[PDB]
Amino acid sequence: APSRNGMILKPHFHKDWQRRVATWFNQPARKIRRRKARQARARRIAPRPAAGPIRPIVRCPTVRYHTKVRAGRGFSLEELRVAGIHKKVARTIGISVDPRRRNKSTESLQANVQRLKEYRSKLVLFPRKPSAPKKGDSSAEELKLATQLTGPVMPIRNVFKKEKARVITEEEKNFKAFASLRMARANARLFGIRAKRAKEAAEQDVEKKK
Amino acid sequence: MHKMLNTDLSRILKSPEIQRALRAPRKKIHRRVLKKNPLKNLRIMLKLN
Amino acid sequence: PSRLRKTRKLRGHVSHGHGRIGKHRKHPGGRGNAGGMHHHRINFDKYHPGYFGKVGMRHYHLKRNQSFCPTVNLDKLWTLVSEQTRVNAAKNKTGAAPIIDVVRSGYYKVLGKGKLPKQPVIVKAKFFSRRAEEKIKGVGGACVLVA
Amino acid sequence: IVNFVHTNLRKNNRQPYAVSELAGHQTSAESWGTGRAVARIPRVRGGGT
RNA sequence: GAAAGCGGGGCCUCACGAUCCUUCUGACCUUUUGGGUUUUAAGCAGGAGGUGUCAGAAAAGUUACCACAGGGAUAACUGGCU
RNA sequence: AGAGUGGCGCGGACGCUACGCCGCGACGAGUAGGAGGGCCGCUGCGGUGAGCCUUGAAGCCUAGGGCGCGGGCCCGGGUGGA
RNA sequence: ACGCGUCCCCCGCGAGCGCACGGGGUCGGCGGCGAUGUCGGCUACCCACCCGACCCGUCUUGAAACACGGACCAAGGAGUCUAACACGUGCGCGAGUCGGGGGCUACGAAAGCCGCCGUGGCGCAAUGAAGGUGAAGGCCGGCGCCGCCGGCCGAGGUGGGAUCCCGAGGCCUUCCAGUCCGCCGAGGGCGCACCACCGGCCCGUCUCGCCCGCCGCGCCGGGGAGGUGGAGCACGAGCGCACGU
RNA sequence: CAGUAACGGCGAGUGAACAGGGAAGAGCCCAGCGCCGAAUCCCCGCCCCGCGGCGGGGCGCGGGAAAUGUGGCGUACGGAAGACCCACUCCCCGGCGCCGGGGGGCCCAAGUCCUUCUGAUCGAGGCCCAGCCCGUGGACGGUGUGAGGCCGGUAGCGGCCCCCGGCGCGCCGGGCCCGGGUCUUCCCGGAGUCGGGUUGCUUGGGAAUGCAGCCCAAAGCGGGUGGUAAACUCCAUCUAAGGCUAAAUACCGGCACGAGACCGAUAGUCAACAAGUACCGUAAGGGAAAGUUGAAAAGAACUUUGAAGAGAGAGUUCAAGAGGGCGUGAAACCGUUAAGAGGUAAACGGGUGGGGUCCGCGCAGUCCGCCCGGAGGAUUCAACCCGGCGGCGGGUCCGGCCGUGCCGGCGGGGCGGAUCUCCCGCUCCCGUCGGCGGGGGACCGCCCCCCGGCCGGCGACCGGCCGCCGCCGGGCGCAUUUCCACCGCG
Repeated sequence: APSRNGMILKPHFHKDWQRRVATWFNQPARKIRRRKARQARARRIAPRPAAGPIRPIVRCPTVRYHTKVRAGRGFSLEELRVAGIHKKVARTIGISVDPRRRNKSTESLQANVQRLKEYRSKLVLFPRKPSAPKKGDSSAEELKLATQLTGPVMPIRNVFKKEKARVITEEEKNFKAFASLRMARANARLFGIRAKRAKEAAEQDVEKKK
Repeated sequence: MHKMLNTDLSRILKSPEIQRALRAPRKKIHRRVLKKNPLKNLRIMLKLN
Repeated sequence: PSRLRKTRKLRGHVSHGHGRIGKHRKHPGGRGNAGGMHHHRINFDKYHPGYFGKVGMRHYHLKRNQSFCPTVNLDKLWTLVSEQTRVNAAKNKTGAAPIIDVVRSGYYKVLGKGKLPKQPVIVKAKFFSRRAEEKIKGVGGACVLVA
Repeated sequence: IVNFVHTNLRKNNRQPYAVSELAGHQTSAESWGTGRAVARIPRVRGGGT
């Protein structure tokens, strides 16, 4: 029975909720497991990074997040082949592999051919046996000095190029900001109506001649 | 960062500025009256008129 | 706490604050929003006009990122920089103007509210409302668009 | 700001406790009804103990 | 009506009807989900189809085989006032 | 209870937990129901009492003695046994 | 009505003792009775007499009722946790605020830490069913009217409004000037919050009229005067924590 | 993301996904087109090894499966053959010795020292000038109370002795003849299924989100999807009708464990105990009540009344006022002693009187100063020098230390800013103009440290030499001073 002024409101407790209640009393020594069996992981994989195979330069979609950059799933099959690393050799040296990814612009394709040389250079690669190395395998001084990495490998931070303070020319100031947004809206919507009547008016001149 | 700067109000009350801007005290008490009926009592009646 | 509440001052009194005559009994009006066009009418129609009925068109699979339009007024349009692009720009002779990009501080459309601090300014913005054009031009500044 | 905090802080290293939901409702019971001259509470169903 | 005027129903006090859905009337109108041309739906405003239990559920009986919660706020007796 | 320029005896109650003391007037029914204050009770947890107990703890009993309007609490005696 | 020095119609500090109907009571007044049988003791145990006094809970206009439950005693026995909401009150920070998921390293399942862990939430912007639109103005010059050129101040009144500010005149110890330091003050000034009234600006809609703007010259875009719909502007108070209803 | 977009006698009411940021992270195999003399598999008789996961090698004119299709290369990220380039010694299947966790058990400091209360001590008081002794052990339990040092443990990258792995590295023994870049020519995929019409269930999905039946039932520039039915259209994005795969998640049953601001025998599980037991129902099923002598049994020899239970005296214990359903032992209700009283059922409120009980420790009556008279004690008071300490300002002695105080410096720095650009990474161009980055160098703010020049503080913050006046000790001072105790209707 509502008294007086006071917001109307709909609860969903009409089912038998109590029989399905979830609690997190676990919450503290469920963390302290992950962190343990986390701590197991990389003692198993000694000088390989615990940061694992490296994630590509990838955007966020739609008009909201399309200003941003983030880590992805895997490197496309025209970024691996151009650089000089094969798809089944790339798995065997910390470089990500995904069979689906696309190349639609060359502004996010040149950014992922350079990404793989940075890496290929700064890697340290051990010999098959300790007592007999070969050709591409690195020397026994780096390998002395070489050691594990912590946190994402070459992590992608948020970037923007700066600009100076400029004296404005006499045709920037003579450019409308609102009336050029309204004459691009007008001609996008009405172009379907435009073209059929430039056709039907030019149709009648053809008929009355012949 | 402090609300009031000197908590010492034993000493702020007795520095040159505060004791040259307050009126004087009234330390006398005035206890209640017993109305001696002046139709009866003499000098009570010589006080009125 | 269970000590500072009303129910201690009532161990001793009979009706416990729900009545001699008409008692606390289970559900007197009907449970929840009942009586919407019957016996709880008045109330509904005197603090919630317009609960009962249809209006407008229905859009189905509504993706809200397409509808995404943040906002930045004039009065405080200088709020996207440091305190270094404005004091040295006021010092000039040849008459320079710093480039405030609004896409860099999570702002899409530029709105036309208050005054302006009057010194030259180039203004990138995805959407210019008609007062954000005429305030910045009368003082003296460009209006470059972005996508 | 020590006290307010010290109460609301000392709650979080506390363990849960609970009294069971089986118990009480772990009989088949049922009221005898009006008549017989007994209180109307539910009573237990059939026996000789 | 010459002109002052007077007229937005009966000289004045009664002769009437909501959410929803169904109809018609209005415009070089909004929408029809990736973009566009044509059928097609959806809306915005203004009228009509009606609730007469008329602030507005969609609804017939019988129980002397009977049942529960209650009432002396309610009848079948005595007593009381008349 | 104003401030300037010239014509023998080393002495005098109490106070003011300012969240306390003190000071002069008018009033004081209450059922449903509101609200404050409780140095009114009953069990647990952090602090504190250089707390207390086999030279007698808790509980009970008591024509023994005291305390506040009141809820309740302080001490004499006998039991009891941690 | 009772010294004297001058103004007149009209003929500025004397000396002590003392008594009291005087801002709530004190005798610088007295007498008996005191050891195993008497002193005191309101309080708590038994008796007696005068006045008063029907049994409790309860529904009910009305209960001592010929309305119902109560033979006696112990021990148990009934507004509660959690999910919303709102108004008030304490506290931190304040155009901001908050790590709650995730991370890093006996009491501790606690506790300190991330900032390029604030993604995110609520808040700083409305309004339309939508496409969409989206928050002051004045006052003097270059050509009595447009379209554009410069320079200055700026979030607008009137009425009531806690306090401040300016101060005609005065605030005594013999007189006659002269001040500093304070306080008292006729009437007269800037008007903080809270309102009452008048103008304006943004969205929606309605009636009347003329000029603007153009890489695409239109069934294209933009400006102007008066009514009217709103949960709008108009120099911001929110956010996290806790308590109560 | 949202109590949203969507449903809903558009009423009650219900209700997602994608983007964003995290935990976890791993990716692959056939049918089919066709190349390689089925190159492939199963079972049996015989020896060598050998295994309580029947696997290793040799030898069978030994049987069988199979062209109605076995194995090898190979499956949309395309695959293959051939030609011409670039390179070529590491990849698994078991034994023999060599290099340090997971389960069992057996062991590791210090008072029962000196008095003292008790029935008994684990209690009370001491143990010096190493503040009894050990403390990586002051968790917990037991022991005739209440223990770090009396008994078990507690602590520690502590000690030993047995059982079974796990990584690394030799010696024999088994396999395996294998890899990438340019050019030419071949060649590519799941059917009664996709799809519709209708009928019924389902969903937030609206001219139908998913599922099923019955009917109709495909295509190869082909087929699904693109949240409002359809025709006529360009784009955008996945390959459906065969198959396998660890983690991040869930766990009121089971096997062991560790805790608790919980409950304490009408509680807490139905169950602290011969409980899913006594007992009830033909059967499905229903299902309790019930903890406590004492430190130790020292559980009461002998006598005496009685036929027997019941008793009287002896006796053990600190106690039977703890006597085998035995800790303390409340009320209701009984029985007996003292008192009291008693014809309007009792009981209750106001007010007094009588009697009891105890209790006052009641029975010759209050202290506290100063003053005056009359009897005495004790080596004693003022003052002056001798040391130590505070309270203070020396209105104008000397330094040092702060600062929510500033003004310098051609002083020796640590991070901050949406302020400006010489050395070089990488990349389009022909040693070269231009362009985006990886650091250094100027400039402005915010502060740490060091030298000079003004202001304020020593009351959340000092040291020395002075001057004062205050105490406290030491000398001197020898009484008409200084106080002690007592006596007077002062």
